[PDB]
Amino acid sequence: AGRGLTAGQQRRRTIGRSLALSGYVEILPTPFLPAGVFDLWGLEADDSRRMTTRVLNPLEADRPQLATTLLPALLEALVRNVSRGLVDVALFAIAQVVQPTEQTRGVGLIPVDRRPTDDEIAMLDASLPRQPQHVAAVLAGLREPRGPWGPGRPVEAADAFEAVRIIARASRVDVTLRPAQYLPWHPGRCAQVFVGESSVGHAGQLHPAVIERSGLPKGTCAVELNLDAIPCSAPLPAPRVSPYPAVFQDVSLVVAADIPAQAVADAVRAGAGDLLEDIALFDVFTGPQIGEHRKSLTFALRFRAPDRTLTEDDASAARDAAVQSAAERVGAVLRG
Amino acid sequence: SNAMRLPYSWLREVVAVGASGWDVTPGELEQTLLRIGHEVEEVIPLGPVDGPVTVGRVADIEELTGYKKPIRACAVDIGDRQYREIICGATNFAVGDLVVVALPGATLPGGFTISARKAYGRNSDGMICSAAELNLGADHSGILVLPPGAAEPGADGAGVLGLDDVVFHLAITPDRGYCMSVRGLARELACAYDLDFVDPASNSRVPPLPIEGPAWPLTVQPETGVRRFALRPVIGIDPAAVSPWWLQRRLLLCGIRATCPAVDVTNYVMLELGHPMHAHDRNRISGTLGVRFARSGETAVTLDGIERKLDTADVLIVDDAATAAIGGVMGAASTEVRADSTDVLLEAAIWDPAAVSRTQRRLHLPSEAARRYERTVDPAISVAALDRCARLLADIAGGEVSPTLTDWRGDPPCDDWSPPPIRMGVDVPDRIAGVAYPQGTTARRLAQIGAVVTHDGDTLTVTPPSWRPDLRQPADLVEEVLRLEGLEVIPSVLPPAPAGRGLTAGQQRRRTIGRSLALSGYVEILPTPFLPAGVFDLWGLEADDSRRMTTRVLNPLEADRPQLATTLLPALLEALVRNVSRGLVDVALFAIAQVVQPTEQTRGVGLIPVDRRPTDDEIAMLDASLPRQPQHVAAVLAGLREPRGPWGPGRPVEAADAFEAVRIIARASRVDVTLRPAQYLPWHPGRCAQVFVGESSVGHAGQLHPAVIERSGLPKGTCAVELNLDAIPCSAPLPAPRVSPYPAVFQDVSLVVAADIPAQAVADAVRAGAGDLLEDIALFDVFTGPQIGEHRKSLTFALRFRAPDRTLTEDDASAARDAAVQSAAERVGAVLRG
Amino acid sequence: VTLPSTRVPAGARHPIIMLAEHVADTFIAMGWELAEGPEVETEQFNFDALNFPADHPARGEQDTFYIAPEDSRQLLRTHTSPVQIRTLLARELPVYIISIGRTFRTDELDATHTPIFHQVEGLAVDRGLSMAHLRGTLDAFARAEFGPSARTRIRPHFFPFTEPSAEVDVWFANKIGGAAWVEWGGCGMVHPNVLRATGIDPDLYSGFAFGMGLERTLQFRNGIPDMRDMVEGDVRFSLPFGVGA
Amino acid sequence: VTLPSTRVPAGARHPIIMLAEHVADTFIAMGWELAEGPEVETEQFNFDA
RNA sequence: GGCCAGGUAGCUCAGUCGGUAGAGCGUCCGCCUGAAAAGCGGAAGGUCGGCGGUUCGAUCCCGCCCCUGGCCACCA
Ligand SMILES: Nc1ncnc2c1ncn2[C@@H]1O[C@H](COS(=O)(=O)NC(=O)[C@@H](N)Cc2ccccc2)[C@@H](O)[C@H]1O
Ligand SMILES: [Cl-]
Ligand SMILES: [Cl-]
Ligand SMILES: [Mg+2]
Ligand SMILES: [Mg+2]
Ligand SMILES: [Mg+2]
Ligand SMILES: [Mg+2]
Ligand SMILES: [Mg+2]
Ligand SMILES: [Mg+2]
Ligand SMILES: [Mg+2]
Repeated sequence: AGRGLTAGQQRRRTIGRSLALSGYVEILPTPFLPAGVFDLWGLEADDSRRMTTRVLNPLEADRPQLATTLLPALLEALVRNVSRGLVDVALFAIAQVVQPTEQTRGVGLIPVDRRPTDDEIAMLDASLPRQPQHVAAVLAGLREPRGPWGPGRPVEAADAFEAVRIIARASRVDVTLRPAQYLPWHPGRCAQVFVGESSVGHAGQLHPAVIERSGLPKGTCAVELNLDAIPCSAPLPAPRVSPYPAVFQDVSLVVAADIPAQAVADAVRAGAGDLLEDIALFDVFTGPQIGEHRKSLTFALRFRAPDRTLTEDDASAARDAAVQSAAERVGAVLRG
Repeated sequence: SNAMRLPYSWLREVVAVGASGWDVTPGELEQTLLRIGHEVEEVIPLGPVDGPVTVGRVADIEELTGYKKPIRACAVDIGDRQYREIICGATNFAVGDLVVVALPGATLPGGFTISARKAYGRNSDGMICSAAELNLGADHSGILVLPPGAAEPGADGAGVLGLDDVVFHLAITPDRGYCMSVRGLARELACAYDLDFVDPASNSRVPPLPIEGPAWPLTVQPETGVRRFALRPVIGIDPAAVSPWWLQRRLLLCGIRATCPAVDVTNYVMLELGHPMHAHDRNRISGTLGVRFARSGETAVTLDGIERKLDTADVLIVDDAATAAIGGVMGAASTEVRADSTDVLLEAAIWDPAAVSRTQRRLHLPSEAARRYERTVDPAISVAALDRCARLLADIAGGEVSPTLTDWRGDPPCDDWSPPPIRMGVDVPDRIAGVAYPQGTTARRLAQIGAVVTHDGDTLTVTPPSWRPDLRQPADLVEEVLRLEGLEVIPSVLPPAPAGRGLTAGQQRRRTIGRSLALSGYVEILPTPFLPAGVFDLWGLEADDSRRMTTRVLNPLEADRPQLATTLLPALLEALVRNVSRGLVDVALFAIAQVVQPTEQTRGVGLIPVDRRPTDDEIAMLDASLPRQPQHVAAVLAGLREPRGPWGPGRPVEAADAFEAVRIIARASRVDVTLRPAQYLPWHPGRCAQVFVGESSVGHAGQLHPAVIERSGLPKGTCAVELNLDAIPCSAPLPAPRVSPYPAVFQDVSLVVAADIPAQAVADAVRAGAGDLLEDIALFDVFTGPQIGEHRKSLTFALRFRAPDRTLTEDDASAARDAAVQSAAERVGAVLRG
Repeated sequence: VTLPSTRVPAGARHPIIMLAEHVADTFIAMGWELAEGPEVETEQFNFDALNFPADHPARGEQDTFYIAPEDSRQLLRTHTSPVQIRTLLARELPVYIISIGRTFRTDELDATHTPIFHQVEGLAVDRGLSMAHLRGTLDAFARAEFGPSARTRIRPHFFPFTEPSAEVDVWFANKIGGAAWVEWGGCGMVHPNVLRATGIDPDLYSGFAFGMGLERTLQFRNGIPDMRDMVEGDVRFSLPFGVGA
Repeated sequence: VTLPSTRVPAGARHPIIMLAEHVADTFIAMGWELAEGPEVETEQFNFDA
């Protein structure tokens, strides 16, 4: 009696299914990097992606480096498809990369007339470069085609963030996104993806100079995550459905423009406590009523008790505690 | 009453006759009993009490008057000529009665300290206790009165009441009727502990009374199922006699209220030996006793005084005057013993188990007798239980046992009650267990449970005892060996299973459909099969709509909802209003589940004998009798389909969302579908599509009719889809695409058509005319401005042409476009926009 | 970059169905297959071929939903055990199947009971099968659904269609009132009358079977003390479990 | 009711991957399991052993 | 199948033994805000579980019935 697929094996299927359902087409990416790709990206000379394993006798003399990242191959495939008439394109891949370290070298012949000892087994494995599973995606052109319903929606950075969330839902983990600078992404449209406090990858719109120098379409966006750094998880939820009615309130807070909307929502959750059932951002406003370099965010709040009907004053108390929490953690000012 | 209750002390006493000194903790006893197959429902210790709880005698009663209730101030002798005044509100005692008093300083269960109190203007030195307040039994709604001579005043209450005891409540399985008694449970414990067992029903414990002639005359009608019927009289009992405390105590601990010696003794011996007994006032009997079937409409009044509506399968005991009992269920009031009964005729009978079960269940009388008879009663011990009863009654109540005996044992008389022998190989239990038991284990275990065992080579001949009618085949003998040896010794070995084929195509498709709908934002519900009341009238279906032909449950959950669902929508729509009613206004639900669609042959198939395989024709008849039960998939939507957010205010559900749900299901099934305008309640006739796979209809989708929404309390704009999955063929496409390296040509074509022409029919006409060079067509504009006449629309399609072997010219593509325009003219009347 | 991006939020399959899927995968990975049967069933397969006497009290209208008219001998099936019969009639030996689907009884609602619920049936019939193989299968089932730190226990019991018969309890920490052993399902060696009713020779083939509550399995696995939210279909119960599992 | 309804067209997993998934299902259903190995390998395991 | 308590608004409940029936939250509107929510002000919404009866009139009285929650009982 076997044990079937491992968790990692099942999760790779689920990620594949979900991305394909969302409009992405899988490519199986070559491991041989394009000639001078990291120069075209403009990477720093000490960027870890430049520490590549090299093939002595490659298919193309100018492409001996093995990929430390899947984006070069996906982006080459993107250019290939766009060059043949399919300008609206979304592609993904799930594949291992090759990341050598210091201890990545040769191990002398071990006699095959016996079992290698456990120390030799481990030295053989430690001498190979690291080969983690990555998942990556690229998009360009229209994300949503035109039709009778109007003219369709161009790809934008938020589509790359949604691809991250598609992957995280498939993996059944929560992620947070934080602003980051990380070539080849645009430094103002780049997120670093976190599970807990562990970095797992990056997402967003590519840098305009990288796009120009690689012959990519304007506005190309991209995602790359390290699957092996996303922990497995087996959530065992036990919801309790309150039969009592809920209370709906909204709240408008003004913050400095650099405060991420999610850090405000988290502060509101933190202050509001257990009555808060849901929070959803529905308005970002930067018109003339709002100071320069500030923004007004308004959230829809849903409160509900497990054991009673609430009054409007019960929710208002929880809202006021949320407001104070937001002033204390992100400097929010209640909109006036 | 309900489960087998008995106190440990009685159980221990019967076990200890053969195993002197045997005694285990209640924890250990509970574990042993579970291990050999007896569910312990409750282990209930008695008491406990501390401090001065003693027997008192009520020496005088002063009635306190002028209160909301009658109140007594009582002088109570508590021993050593010490008297205490105690205020008590009960009435079920008189001067001279032995009662149990809790004096100050006493602690009652649970945690009630007794202190002297002022009650009704008088001081009370404690309280007179009820059985419940002592945690001895359930209440008689008064205080507890010990029978005269149970104890002297001042005796230690805990000792006299036996409060150290513990009561076990067991849920005995229906194959073990012999365990509905101290006899059978004691036997089981002797088996588990490898003790010597002295059977309390054996002649050495109940020696035969004299048989000098017959007791009362008896006739028994043929085919009533009576197996045995014995009668013995006890004459000249004292009707003022009451049962001794030890007997009343054991009845109470077993959940039986004591009343008078004649009745008490029959209940006691039933509990002890497992044979129900019944006491008749012999002087209220008129003429020959007969057992016969009831007639239609016949009523009898049971000793509790309720008029029982009887049926023709019911077995009675009657005399010349009146019915005396419903056989093995309940006695009638006509021969019940009374406060004046002096001459008692005791009845030990064995009724038909199925007949008792049928009868007691219809009348709702699961009496102590009836639930033993329906699990079978050992017919070998009838006269032993009779003789035990008679001797005990004559001792308690001052009778004399009469040396006469009627003992009907059938016609002809049966005198050996053992089941037929069973042949089994000596190592059969080992093979079933997967355990090599020590040599002789099977023979030793089977002898412990009472079987006679003889050896012939590797074969045992095993004759079960008469109290084990469940032992009929080798497997029954295996269960006896395995349970007594304990299941813990059986090892854990996964079988090698042969190589399976995995999920079927249909099972795999159900997973894929559900995953895809879920990913698209639908939440699954598991819909009830029971249709809402009058749902199809609410929908407004014509009287002959096929959905109305429903299968009906005789005894539904809600009498208004007897019909099984021919469609999943009524249950999905009901789940939608539940969610909307609780504040979740933007909702999208789905279900994948069978419906139930009867036809012509959907009726009954008589019982096929189970001693053989049904023939293939009998199998196919059985299946054709059931209603058709195809798998369906359905979804409902209301409110916002897409939520609001920083990007804007969100999009309301519309019909096309239900059409897209069809396409999600089709893509999940890897089939192509077409949608065609259709009229079909409960959909809006202008926003309804029928769904086709090829030329076969598989379902419908779109927005619901405004009147259905209205009459059903549904949110405005509610949409729905329902497809028959069983009608969608199981495809397995094997594409082999060849990719052209040559550039495409892009052109657009604007065509004007009558307004009722479906856009897809124009695209089909365009594709039929364009030919192989056409790679892709997509509609991007529907226009009805003033340039376009009334009841006409302009459609503009993006066309993509590509050849497999060459670059095209614009003229190459224009010629394909032109042939497409001609094809559109001929099929849908299209006019090239000008 | 932290703005909400999910323009069409995910939904959810029902956790009972996701649990069924996981149980199925567990047995398929052992070489077994998944068998099916209808919800409206004949009495012949729900009671008679499973060795229920004619007057067995589970047959009464107080215990079992019956299809009109009075004695159609049709019903809503009361356990998944009729699929043993359909399987032994339809397939050639040996047979190694589970079946998961809805079952129907006229039961009062309480924290661990509802009238419409689901069970996992198991049936293995082959030469030389023993109780040790039943225990091996039940241990693999429990270990995959509850983990290795799962306390189970097996004690002798009774069913008309097995002999010997046993019940399996799971230690349920969140049981309303305080942790206790709660029954998980029933099992045993297939009764020889059941083999004879399907044309199989009990002298050559032996078999084992089991029947576990599916909602009951979910209660133990996720520590849900009261099953009624699980049954009632409020979106708030299902969404926390995620679009897949 | 025939108007195009799909606002985000489906993608596709690569046929080689789908075939691998189906091959894996075939063998898991027989009790076998799916083992893994890296793409950059030692000569010890690719040749000598 | 037994016992107890109940069924009243979209949800959770108070209440009334003949002519007006309610609260908390949910819905809608005005002021307000760029748009909101709160606040202030103002609305809608119930065949008082169903069908008969009595009555000039019934949530309320009479009859029949249905369902809900709890505690029992039964059992694959
Ligand atoms: N009303 C109910 N609601 C929810 N779950 C239930 C309900 N009734 C039973 N169950 C679950 O289903 C399991 C088995 O139910 S059972 O009535 O005890 N026994 C049976 O149904 C047998 N057919 C099982 C069996 C026994 C032996 C061999 C094969 C199969 C129980 O242990 C519970 O887990
Ligand atoms: Cl500001
Ligand atoms: Cl025109
Ligand atoms: Mg409000
Ligand atoms: Mg047995
Ligand atoms: Mg041109
Ligand atoms: Mg039941
Ligand atoms: Mg009830
Ligand atoms: Mg049982
Ligand atoms: Mg209500």
